[PDB]
Amino acid sequence: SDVEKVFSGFSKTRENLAVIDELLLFWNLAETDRVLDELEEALLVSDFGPKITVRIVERLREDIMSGKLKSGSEIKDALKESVLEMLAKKTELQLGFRKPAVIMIVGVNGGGKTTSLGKLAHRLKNEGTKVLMAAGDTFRAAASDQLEIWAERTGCEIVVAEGDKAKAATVLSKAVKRGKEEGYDVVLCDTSGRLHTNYSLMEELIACKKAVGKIVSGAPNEILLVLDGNTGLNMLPQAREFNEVVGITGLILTKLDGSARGGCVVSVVEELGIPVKFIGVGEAVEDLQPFDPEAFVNAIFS
Ligand SMILES: [Mg+2]
Repeated sequence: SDVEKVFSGFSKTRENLAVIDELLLFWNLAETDRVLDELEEALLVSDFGPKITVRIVERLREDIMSGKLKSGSEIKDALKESVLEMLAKKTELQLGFRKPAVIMIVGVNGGGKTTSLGKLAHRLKNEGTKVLMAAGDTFRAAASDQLEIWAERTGCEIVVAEGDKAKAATVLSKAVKRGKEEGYDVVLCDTSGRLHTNYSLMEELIACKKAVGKIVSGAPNEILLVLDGNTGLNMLPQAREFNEVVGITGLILTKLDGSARGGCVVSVVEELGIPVKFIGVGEAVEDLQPFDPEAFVNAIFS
């Protein structure tokens, strides 16, 4: 079920990568170079970036020439293993034991940042976690309102901004101070949503993590970057930017339901070394799924 969510999320990627099975029917030692040329094309087509594609393909070539892989089916399994190792190389939320844990959620418009926060709150509440929401998306009035609805839905308290021109850092500080005083397990912090990254946005995010750190030592525990999965490889420059400016601990890739760009998941993880912790594969609250690298590899290749 949970597992079969992901099978649908990447159904189109799986259909497209299936051409690899057909190609491998015609593999033999002599045909290795031509077969690998075609495998390379298929990976690129599904948004495996140039860097990982060459890495995967050349490792297969080596292992074929060395005699480690002696059949099409062995080659296909080595392909799956090579991808799994690029992925899994922790995807769970690392909240520790000190209370409160602090989670910031960041990302640009269209990525489902505020919505994912709501769905995460719903998930945490399910496991019996005491959650305070903090509406630090001060740029988007509609986000703050949406979050209040989410707070009502999930049964969380929410700290909201006073006014249309509140400082996010101020709202977050107030939230974490309160979470600490009132014995909350987790403070879930939203942050400002913009059309695209810019100097103001990053300055703002830096100010935010600095303020929460002032109140609780080590905060935030997690800074999760939410990305529209449909942007494929075009997400990498942006994730790279968030990471070197702010310091991201986990990715959430959304809107993935039905995608043909499954390769980008592997590409973004291996390039930046940040784990994908959740994937959004639907509009339902329970369509925010923790990421399972093995099931993903099976979903796109099998
Ligand atoms: Mg700094």
